[PDB]
Amino acid sequence: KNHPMLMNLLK
Amino acid sequence: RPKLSEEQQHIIAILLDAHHKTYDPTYADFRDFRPPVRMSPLSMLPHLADLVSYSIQKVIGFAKMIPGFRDLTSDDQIVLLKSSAIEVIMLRSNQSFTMDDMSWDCGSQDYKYDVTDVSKAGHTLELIEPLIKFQVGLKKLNLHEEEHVLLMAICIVSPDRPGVQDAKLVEAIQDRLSNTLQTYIRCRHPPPGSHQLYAKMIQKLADLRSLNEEHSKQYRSLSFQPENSMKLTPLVLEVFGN
Ligand SMILES: C=C1[C@H](O)CC(=C/C=C2\CCC[C@]3(C)[C@@H]([C@@H](C)/C=C/C[C@@H](O)[C@]45C[C@H]6C[C@H](C[C@H](C6)C4)C5)CC[C@@H]23)C[C@H]1O
Repeated sequence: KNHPMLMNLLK
Repeated sequence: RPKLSEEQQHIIAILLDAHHKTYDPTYADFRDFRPPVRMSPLSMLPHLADLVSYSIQKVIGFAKMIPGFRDLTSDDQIVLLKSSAIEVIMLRSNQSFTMDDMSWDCGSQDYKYDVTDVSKAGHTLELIEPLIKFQVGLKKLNLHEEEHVLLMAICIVSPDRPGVQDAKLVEAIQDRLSNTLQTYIRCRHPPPGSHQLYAKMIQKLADLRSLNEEHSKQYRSLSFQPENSMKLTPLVLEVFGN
């Protein structure tokens, strides 16, 4: 579903 | 005979530190949230949107430090976090919850939240009643911090979450945490507090699923109104649904 902010916080 | 291995002791140390790094007991950052309004057509929505959004950030930070979590694919980390976020917020909030007045007390009248405040964020008794029931039952377990952080980690790394790809890997990680918790209780939790404790803790995971389900239903209804959605944070919209 694409999660830019979640993805960025997980990096 | 029950014995916490060096590895299990290490897991516990890591999770305690992870929690300490992501849960500030002074609640200093709460002063930066949009102000709570208690007069009210959803007057607490802005403040609690911010409290939830902040808490999601902290849960993500805690999750990243769970031994094994980083081994998961990005897709699985995302699925586990989106599904567990509200449950871990419910769990971690037990630290501020007090049975004195059945509220979440974050250090001042301004940041003390009761059932009416949560109602003023849009939620109904369908969710709020069992949520208080949950907070009370959890508080009464009188968990060691060790058990509290283990339960949060076990909650996050759940194999059966919808959309999980590598269920086996997720299960392997959770099992290591579960066995650590079970061994910790046997070795380190004195009776009678330890009585049925692991079983009672795992039952709380079941309670959280039901609360999660109802929260999701009510979030969908609340977020359906664009005039509510305009007041949400982008992170909340992304994690809970846009
Ligand atoms: C740092 C911490 C912890 O992290 C947590 C702390 C307190 C925790 C509390 C007290 C307040 C309500 C909480 C978050 C409940 C939850 C089910 C409701 C969420 C609202 C939420 O669903 C909302 C509804 C609509 C408006 C807005 C924007 C969106 C639409 C989403 C909020 C469960 C735990 C409860 C304080 C401290 O201990």
